[PDB]
Amino acid sequence: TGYDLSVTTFSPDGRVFQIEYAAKAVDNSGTAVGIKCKDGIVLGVEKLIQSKMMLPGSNRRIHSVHRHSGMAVAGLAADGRQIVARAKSEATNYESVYGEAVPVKELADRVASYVHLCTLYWWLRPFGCGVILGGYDRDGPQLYMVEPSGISYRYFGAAIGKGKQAAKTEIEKLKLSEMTCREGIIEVAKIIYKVHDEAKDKAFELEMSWICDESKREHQKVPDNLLQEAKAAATAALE
Amino acid sequence: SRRYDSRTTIFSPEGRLYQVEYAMEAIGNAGSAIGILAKDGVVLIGEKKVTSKLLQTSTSTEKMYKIDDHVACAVAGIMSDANILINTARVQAQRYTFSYQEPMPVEQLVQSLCDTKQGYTQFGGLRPFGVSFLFAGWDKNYGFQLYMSDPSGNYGGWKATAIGANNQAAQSMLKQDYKDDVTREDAVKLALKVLSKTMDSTSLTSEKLELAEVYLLPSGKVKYQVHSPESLNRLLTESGLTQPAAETS
Amino acid sequence: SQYSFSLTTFSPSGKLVQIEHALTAVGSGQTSLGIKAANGVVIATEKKLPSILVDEASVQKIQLLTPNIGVVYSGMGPDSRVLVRKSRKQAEQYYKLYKEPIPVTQLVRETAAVMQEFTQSGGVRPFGVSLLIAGFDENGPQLYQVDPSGSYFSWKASAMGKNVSNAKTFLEKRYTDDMELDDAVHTAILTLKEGFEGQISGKNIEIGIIGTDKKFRVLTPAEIDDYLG
Amino acid sequence: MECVFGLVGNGFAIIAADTSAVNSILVHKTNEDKIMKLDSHKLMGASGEAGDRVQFTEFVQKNVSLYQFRNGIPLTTAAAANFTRGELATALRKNPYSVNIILAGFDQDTGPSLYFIDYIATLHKVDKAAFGYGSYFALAMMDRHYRSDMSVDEAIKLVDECIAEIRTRLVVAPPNFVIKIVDKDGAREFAWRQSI
Amino acid sequence: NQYDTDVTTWSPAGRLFQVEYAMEAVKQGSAAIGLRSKTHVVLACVNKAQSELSSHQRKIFKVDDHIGVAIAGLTADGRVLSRYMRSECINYGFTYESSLPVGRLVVQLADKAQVCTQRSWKRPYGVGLLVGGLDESGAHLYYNCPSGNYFEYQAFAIGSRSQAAKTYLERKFDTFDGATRDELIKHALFSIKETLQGEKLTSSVCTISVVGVGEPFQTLDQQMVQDLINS
Amino acid sequence: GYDRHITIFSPEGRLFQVEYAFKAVKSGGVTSIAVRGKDSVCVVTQKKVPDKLLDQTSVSHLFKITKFLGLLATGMTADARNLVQQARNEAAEFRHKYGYEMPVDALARWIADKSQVYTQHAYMRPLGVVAIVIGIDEENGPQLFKCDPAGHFYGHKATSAGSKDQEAINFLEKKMKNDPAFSYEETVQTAISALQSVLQEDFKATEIEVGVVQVANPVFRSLTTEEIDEHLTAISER
Amino acid sequence: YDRGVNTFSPEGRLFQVEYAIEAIKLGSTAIGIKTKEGVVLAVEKRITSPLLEPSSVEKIMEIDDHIGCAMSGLIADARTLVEHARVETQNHRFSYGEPMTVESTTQALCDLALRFGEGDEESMSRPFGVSLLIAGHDENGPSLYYTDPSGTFWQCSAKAIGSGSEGADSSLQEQFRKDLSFQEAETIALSILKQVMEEKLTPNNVDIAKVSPTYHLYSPSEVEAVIGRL
Amino acid sequence: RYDRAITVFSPDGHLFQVEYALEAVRKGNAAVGVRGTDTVVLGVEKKSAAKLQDSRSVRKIVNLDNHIALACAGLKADARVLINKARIECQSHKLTLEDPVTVEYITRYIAGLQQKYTQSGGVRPFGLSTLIVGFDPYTDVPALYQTDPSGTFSAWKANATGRNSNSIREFLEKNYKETSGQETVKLAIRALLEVVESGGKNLEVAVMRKEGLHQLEESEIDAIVAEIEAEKAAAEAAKK
Repeated sequence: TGYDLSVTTFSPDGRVFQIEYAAKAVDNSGTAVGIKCKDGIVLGVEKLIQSKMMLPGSNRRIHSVHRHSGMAVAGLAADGRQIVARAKSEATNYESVYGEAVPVKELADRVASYVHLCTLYWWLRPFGCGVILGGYDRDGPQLYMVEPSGISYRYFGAAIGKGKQAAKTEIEKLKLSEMTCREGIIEVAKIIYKVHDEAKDKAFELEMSWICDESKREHQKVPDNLLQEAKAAATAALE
Repeated sequence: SRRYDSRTTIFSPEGRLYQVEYAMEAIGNAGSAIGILAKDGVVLIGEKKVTSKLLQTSTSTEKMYKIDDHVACAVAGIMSDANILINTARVQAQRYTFSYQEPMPVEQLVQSLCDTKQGYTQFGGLRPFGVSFLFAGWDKNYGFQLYMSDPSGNYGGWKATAIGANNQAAQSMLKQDYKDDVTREDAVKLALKVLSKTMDSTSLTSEKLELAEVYLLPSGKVKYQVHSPESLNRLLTESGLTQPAAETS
Repeated sequence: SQYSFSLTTFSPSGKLVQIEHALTAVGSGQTSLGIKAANGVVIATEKKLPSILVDEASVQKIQLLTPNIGVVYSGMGPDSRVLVRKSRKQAEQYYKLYKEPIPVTQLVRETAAVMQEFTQSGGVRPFGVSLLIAGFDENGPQLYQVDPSGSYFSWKASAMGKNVSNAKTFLEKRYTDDMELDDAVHTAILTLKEGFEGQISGKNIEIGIIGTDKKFRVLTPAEIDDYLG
Repeated sequence: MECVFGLVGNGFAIIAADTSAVNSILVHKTNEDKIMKLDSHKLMGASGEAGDRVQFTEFVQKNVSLYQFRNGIPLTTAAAANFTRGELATALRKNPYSVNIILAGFDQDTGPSLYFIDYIATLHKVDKAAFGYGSYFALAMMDRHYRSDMSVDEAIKLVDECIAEIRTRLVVAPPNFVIKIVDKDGAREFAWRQSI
Repeated sequence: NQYDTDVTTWSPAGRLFQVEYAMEAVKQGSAAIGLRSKTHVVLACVNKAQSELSSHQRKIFKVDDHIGVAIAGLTADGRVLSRYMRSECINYGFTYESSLPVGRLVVQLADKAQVCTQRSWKRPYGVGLLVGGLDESGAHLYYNCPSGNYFEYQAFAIGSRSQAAKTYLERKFDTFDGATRDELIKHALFSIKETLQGEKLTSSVCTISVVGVGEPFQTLDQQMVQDLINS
Repeated sequence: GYDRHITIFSPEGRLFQVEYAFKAVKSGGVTSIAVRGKDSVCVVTQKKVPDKLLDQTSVSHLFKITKFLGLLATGMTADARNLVQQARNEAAEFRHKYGYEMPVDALARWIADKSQVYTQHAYMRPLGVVAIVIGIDEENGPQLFKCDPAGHFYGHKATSAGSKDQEAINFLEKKMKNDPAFSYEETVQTAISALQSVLQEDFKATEIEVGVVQVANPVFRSLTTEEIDEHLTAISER
Repeated sequence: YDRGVNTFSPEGRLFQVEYAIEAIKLGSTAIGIKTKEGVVLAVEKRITSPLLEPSSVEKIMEIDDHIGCAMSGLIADARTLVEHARVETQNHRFSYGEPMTVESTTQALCDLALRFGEGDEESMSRPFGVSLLIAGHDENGPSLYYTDPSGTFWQCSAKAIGSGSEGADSSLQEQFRKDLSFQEAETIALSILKQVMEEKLTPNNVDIAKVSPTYHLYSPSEVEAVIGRL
Repeated sequence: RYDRAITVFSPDGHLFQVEYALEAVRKGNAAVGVRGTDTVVLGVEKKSAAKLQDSRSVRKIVNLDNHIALACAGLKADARVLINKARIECQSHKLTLEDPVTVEYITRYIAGLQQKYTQSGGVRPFGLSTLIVGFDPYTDVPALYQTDPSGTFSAWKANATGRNSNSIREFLEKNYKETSGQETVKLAIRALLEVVESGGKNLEVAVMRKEGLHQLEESEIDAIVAEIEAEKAAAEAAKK
């Protein structure tokens, strides 16, 4: 009724509607899952093929941020790239000034502060993307998730996009303390395949990146062989 | 953010700027003041708008200000902005006397102030100064001068003019009664007469008035001076006696 | 960052509406008043707090800007702090340049210009406050008032905030020249008592006074109670 | 290097100056007129680096003309001198001009005047002035024969004598001098002193 | 609908309408095609003059020896983006004395485009670039919508009446990956023919530019494409 | 007009956006309270995780602005973190520029002055967070302060924030009418009890967080869950 | 409404650009025809009153020794574009000592067209309500281009802008023969400009210019000769 | 800085703010200029003589240079800024080039300045329409120009601006002839009289000779007004 038109305007209910519209943009995007296994972190993203001519590997959605951490973005991908670039900038700047690799916790805090700042200005559009960090610090694996409003918390499992609720419910049914990242691959592949609904959307390509001990704590894509076998297992798990 | 912009500097379909016209209205709601360009001097008289009895009145002036040794002004409109404008005007006069080492001729001071006002009138999107000035001073160029400034940033020289509340009645009586060769005393008397006849209340009170005159001392020194309350009382009594001294027939 | 569009334009009637809203906003603030005795000045205000749990001693409404000068505000509290800080800064600039205390009138004029700035500059609202600046200096006692429009006046006595009219009439009828400083203090306390719902106590109101040639001091509750007793 | 000097008679202020423009050893020109007219009633002899002399003199003339048309009343001589001094003093610490200026003028209500303005921007209303190596001879001879009421004949005789001495005793003696006079009628050229 | 006048105003449905208007700007362009094999990229564009006497508007362009661009949308913005891409390729060559990979240029271009969709005083670009060049991996084809997003396809088409070419490619894109230069050229020609509304294809309507792992960028001449069409 | 949308005076002199910020604070369900004692200052709030997934150690509203200063932020979490970063930058800058620890009242005044800025500059929404500052002034003894989105910092002997302002205040001033001098244990247990009497439910010492200062130990500290549990038992048995 | 200067319309077209394109419809008709010999330009002066000095109303301005320019729409906004083109062509001469090609000047003028906006990123706040013909000769031979406020241009064999656009273009397509000798080319442009013009074609009412090797604005006596030939 | 597109295109291609500037011009004092063979007269409607104005220190027809003069119509407040910049340019041209500005040059400079304002962001167009006059140096051939709020300019044999500009323009269109000496002043006075029938006490007239500008005296304007007022009645009686 005139109040839902700016980011510097509280609606009489004491809430900012522009932030909620941004968050809705994420809700419309596509699932992004992160899991904190015993020996690392596994990120997985349901990536939707818009047209069959796309090249398998197009518009990758799981990005590195620095040597020991990486992101998965859901929501408006163009904003996800801006946030990933900022996370890279923060990582390298801290590395430079203090001569130490950024504690993933500090990296997430800086990223979240940036996302929040991008709302305080009347002349900026708030980011319409939510991200998941999974760095493997000297304090161990630790998974964060930053919301388009600027809030962030450390999770043991996470999810965003269309598949929020199914993904969360399925994660809770898993004993994260007991599964190695190799088991996390299978679990996340199975979850992503369950949460997808071919009856509604077109096909999709699972894109998963492990920040584990095999990956030498360095964020990397899941090896092709393990990924394909996990895809086959996840498909078999639907019956 | 665009929707919150009033666009102060913009032409209306009539070809006239609204905010400046509203500024002239604001002047119209302010206390009255008039100027008389006499042969031997220039006289400014003003009406103190706020006249609560608890006001101190010990402060020398509320509407007339000295801008330099040779120029003074009487303010109408928003005195808050008038303070800034007089501060600027004094600064401009001193800037001329520094660069050239001599008094800044009145017309130039008026024009510089008006160029300050026109800036707000034309660009930047800020509200114009809602003020209007009467300037009294003396030059080697032209001797005694009286000028009037609109908040439009426009000005003109006047043998006798008025600003503020009830402007036009005083203007008309000045048209009817002002004459060349009006001397010091005659100018003072005429100003008092026209004002009181323009006032809602006769037998005015010195506490509700201000009279200043920029004349020339015998030794060629422009002497500005604002009358003390007792001098106002003397003039008020003399005028309230001389008005019936003419109206008797 | 354009933010260069006066949000306080001229209404078709010539009135500056937003300044009028600011004047109302002070009109709904707690009352304050000031009187100038023939040999000193006095300012006081009501300091009634929403709860007992609020430590009344942790904040003062009467604040002195220079040892000669003190101010009282009515309307929004946060704005008065801005204005006090800026006025202190200007007083210290004056003292740096000339090694003398700033005259009351000059401090008032500079604070008034600060007030005015926000009524023309874009992207900001005028201060929801009016100030009573009490000072005593080389040319006698002085009490000045400043309002969100940036205009200032010299009063013999004045008030503002909640209950303006009753306090104003009370002062007008009860004020007189040659009033001593103590008479002025009693008169101010009585004026506060007039409209002060509840009962006055040293922990409910705040008083500041400047003696002859001396420093502006804010009365402590231990002695205001002696005055009102 | 330039020589310039002035002289205030009863109703006139003469200014003379050498008219030789040089580079190092070559008199590229001997007709270089250096005494400017600021107004119908002003002269401004200048001495200093030729580029700075010309640029500063033109700048000051621009400002004088701007004042004239905008107000309708021309700058009085004293105000023109003070404005020159102000501009020169402000440039002094930022991008100094190396020009020495002698300003003469006539104003109906004040009479002839002659101002001394140094490249350091020191201004003084002098009775007689001179700049450059010819300054010594010019000043001594003027002092010897100067009076406060000289007829233009006497003033021009004095300037001729000063020119002859400056030629005779300087090593950089320039051969050609120009003489310009300001009176009630206005700034003007009096005579050209061809030597060659 | 009031969530529509400024870029920085999200719509309550999670949509950004000014950006969608920009993305619609592309649809008024002419059919810009592009189809990729593992070694080659072929950008073909349909040329529509604004009159019998007046000539058409150029739409294919060279960015450096190994990158080309086919723009759709308003040309005033295609020119600025092409100049920017050329400048970046030149700067990278200057610093590292090597060719800038396609992917990184494309991502910088998408960042440049997105930056405009986030600030109040700026507007989206309204030109959809279909970048095709070379990397160490071989050939690559991208598409940059004014929204700031970018995609990678074995083949694609944009612009008015680009659905017919898109629908031909979707039949034949399975073959491009292993296709030779000539077969890609043939597929580009046919995919254009599918765009022409019953007109016999001729060299005078479309220009074909090809880049290859061994060939620099080049726009095929008017006569050779005509001769090829005569088959 | 626009005055409902931006911080300019309403026709009756109210700034509606600031009020809406206050409503935002009272939103979010959380409520918190602080009790200043003779020897300590205790500040307590409730935190609740809805998921097994969310790590409980990553969610908290107690912030160590300085080893000797704390701050309990009530309101929107992102704004609470922004204000917290700003205050941490100020505390370090004050200690650097002036050579001694920043006093509690100075922190409260600075936060309030910063908040006032949003309330005057039209295009800056006031932070939706009420921040309670606790610390033991080196000379004034224990301190407690409360800054609001408007900018009215005032010092409170005891105070509440969040959805249950009034209930907490009423209970606290009922229990404090006598102007008591609370011991440490008594202070912290009064705070916990006033929270109980507002929630109308018990709590397992896990959905609650407490932060305390002591003259014998000025460091702003967060109580162990076992200490919270011992305080709960002590409340139970009297 | 307070739509921004840079606001896209729902069909993808900038509003202000469309409103500017409308502004050329009100401008004087200006017509040019390319040929092997050179290029010809013409434009109705629109001399409102006899007092106005005809010669002082210039609508064909030289950009450089080989690049004419016919202006239509807001002739105030056209001056600026031609001054920019003049400085650009001279810079190119300075920086290479050779004439700037015509297509590059056109592209130089057009690259200025869309710079408008708000926010201190560009001083211009509004599009140029001017569409130009650029008639030049360079290494490619005679060439004729034209532009519009959409910051776009394209080479053409004959074009007519301003109010008469549609009629002049129809008559041009019906008659532009591609064998035209310069003599025929200029009579065709003048005959078209005659019918479009409400006032009778007089030496003073029209402005003709031949690019050929070097730009030449026809003097009134020269115009009378071709009006007679017509 | 404040950037806002005050001047913008209306859905039918018009610049509304420029046209409103033109209307602001319509409301200004009438002005007339009549280029003759040897002189260029200017005139304006009001000489500031409403029985109390002290008009000693300001003339409406203003010198930009001893070479050049200017008459302005429309807002008086903007005229001062435009005239100051024109004077500054007249001097800066002499500095940059020894030659004084030719009339067309300064006219073009003013025109471009006005256009810049109609297109620069965050600034109001000048509401002016100037008449400019002068003798191009070394030519002794008079020159008459005008600019209009749009920023477009052109020369004229004669012209008028301000209120009733049209009526004066028709008078000139029917009554103009190649005048000289006093005849040019006669035509200018008649042209102004068409609209300001209260002749004499209202007109302010100046004439440009090759040697500069000089403004007629009250007695002189009155003499011309009386001459026309007698000869027109005589001609009307003779014809009728």
